[PDB]
Amino acid sequence: DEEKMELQEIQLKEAKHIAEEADRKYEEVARKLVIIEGDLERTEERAEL
Amino acid sequence: DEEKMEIQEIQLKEAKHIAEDADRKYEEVARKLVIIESDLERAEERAEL
Repeated sequence: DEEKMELQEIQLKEAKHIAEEADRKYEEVARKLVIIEGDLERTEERAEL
Repeated sequence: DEEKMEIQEIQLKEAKHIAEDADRKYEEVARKLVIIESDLERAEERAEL
């Protein structure tokens, strides 16, 4: 049981490591998307004017 | 030790599931951004005309 517990803890640490990049990429994509949306809004308003 | 086994097992499985859900939420926004960018380019051309 002790050896199985150690290896399971190592696997859990690896999965917890992977989830961080998996989230922070989505963070960056949202940060890009909001700027793109703002640019679209102001361009449309300029054309209407 | 067996109690610690089942605790860490359910912890690891929940972490894997939430990572998969984060990956799907990543997957949608790419094509969302692509179509928004295409609309931005079209609006810019209209403004230039």
